[PDB]
Amino acid sequence: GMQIFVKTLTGKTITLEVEPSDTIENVKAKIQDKEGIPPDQQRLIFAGKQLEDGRTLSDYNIQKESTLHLVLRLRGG
Repeated sequence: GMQIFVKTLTGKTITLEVEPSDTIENVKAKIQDKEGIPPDQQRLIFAGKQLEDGRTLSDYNIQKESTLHLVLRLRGG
């Protein structure tokens, strides 16, 4: 298997499934087709490095059971 885990700032943890040949650009389509939330105000960070659109799942050497941080977008300030 190849299950992954994502942690948020609200102390919430979610699990998702994907492939190593999957690209951050393609994986986005799946999220939009489910929620439709545009990654315009969302910033993904991992290992102190900001996930670039030119980065791939396997290219990041993300092993199984990996934990990624999820930032939130505040409105008003």
